[PDB]
Amino acid sequence: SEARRRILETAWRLIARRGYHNVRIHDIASELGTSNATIHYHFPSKKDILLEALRRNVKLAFDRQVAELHTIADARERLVRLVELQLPTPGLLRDEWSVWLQVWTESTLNPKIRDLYNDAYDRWYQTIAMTIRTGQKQGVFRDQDADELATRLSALIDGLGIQVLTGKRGCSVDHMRQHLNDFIEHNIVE
Amino acid sequence: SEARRRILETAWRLIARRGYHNVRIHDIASELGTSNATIHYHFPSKKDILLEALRRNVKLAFDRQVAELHTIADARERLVRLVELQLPTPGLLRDEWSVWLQVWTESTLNPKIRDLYNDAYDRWYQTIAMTIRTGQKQGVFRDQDADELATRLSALIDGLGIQVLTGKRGCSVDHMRQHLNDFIEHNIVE
Repeated sequence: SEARRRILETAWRLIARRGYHNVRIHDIASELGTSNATIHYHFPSKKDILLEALRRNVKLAFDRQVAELHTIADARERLVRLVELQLPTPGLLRDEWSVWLQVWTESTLNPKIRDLYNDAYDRWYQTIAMTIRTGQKQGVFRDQDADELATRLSALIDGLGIQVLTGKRGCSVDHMRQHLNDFIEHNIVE
Repeated sequence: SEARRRILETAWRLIARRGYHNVRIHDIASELGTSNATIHYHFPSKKDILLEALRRNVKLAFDRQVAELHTIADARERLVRLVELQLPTPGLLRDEWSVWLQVWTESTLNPKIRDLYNDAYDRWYQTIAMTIRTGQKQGVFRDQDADELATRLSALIDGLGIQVLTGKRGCSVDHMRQHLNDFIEHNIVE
């Protein structure tokens, strides 16, 4: 598992930085100083690498979310932190977003990627919805449809993130953060 | 120009349906019954094809927008139609969205794609902003910052579109349309 884990982490990183289609098995092998045969021993097709790259993305976001949110008692504080955790900050999070971008494209083509992207997205979506429901029960959020609110907030997160990743003039992680906090403050908080 | 136009249209379509990286020069050549040499005569590198694919996308959206919006006197009616024109309906528009998705990914890597995507996006963004300003002057829209409103609406459009393209369970062009009209009615209309 030691070697498998390293191969996965390396491939994920290369995907994130160079792009799935520009990454060769040889590039993965070279990066770790191993043979192509060995990369195949663990991942029989290149597609299996993209699949596991998505699986890692799912794992990263959920582990992070568990660790940082369960303890927040206040729903407003919890929702703001949930959003912060999704900002495409330099390093890992920007890398996760590059992989999600690539998954969105592949999903318009490949059923398995699509199914899996849809599994994660619903898990992501339900966390937002539940947090919104928790705040409404707590009386700190307005009583609008939580699923509609969750659809709008997840869509906005995705749209703003694209603008950050692609460099829209004036668009930074910090302007994204400010826009999303404004949305929460003015459209969700009571 | 006859042949160049056909090569471009064909490549754009293949990109849209199969994905840029899965499209070979040979696939373009085969589709038109021509040689690979001839495809290169018009597009010396595969990257030039993706560039022209983006250029076409820009051209498609602006021609469409000009033709359908200049005549709408009412800003609300105009804004709703602007949105309708961006829905990923089956056929051309879905194809345009597949190309935009691919551009977003490539833009996180390639400066020229990025610059050009940023040119178009700002042109797209300004049309929305101006329409919002036109409605505010007309007194039919609320007086909030038009750029903030335009950033939020363009981001939402992008986020919802991804959900339609990737098949989020329950998410159709028609649910996108309804969500965006709700946003306009409740957050922009006075």
